[PDB]
Amino acid sequence: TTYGVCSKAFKFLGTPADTGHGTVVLELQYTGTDGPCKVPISSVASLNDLTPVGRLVTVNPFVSVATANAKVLIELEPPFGDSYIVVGRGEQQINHHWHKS
Repeated sequence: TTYGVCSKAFKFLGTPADTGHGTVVLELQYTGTDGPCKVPISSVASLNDLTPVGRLVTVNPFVSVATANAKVLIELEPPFGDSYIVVGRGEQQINHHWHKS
């Protein structure tokens, strides 16, 4: 079964990979152990507005294990221009800027 959302922070591993299409692959490590849980990630315009503006290719992100420092790969399609890839929330939410040419 799958609980709710992952209550712990994730770390950015490597740099967001550009697929060539118009997406990016994220190499995420989870510091948590509460998983299975859902990854609170979304492609938003800016840090000030969490209103989703991009879309996931690997929809409904999952951290399927209950051991720490696991690892997840999640493909994402940001919006053209300047966007912020957000993972987590609160003093936990990590942040990464991206630019689509």
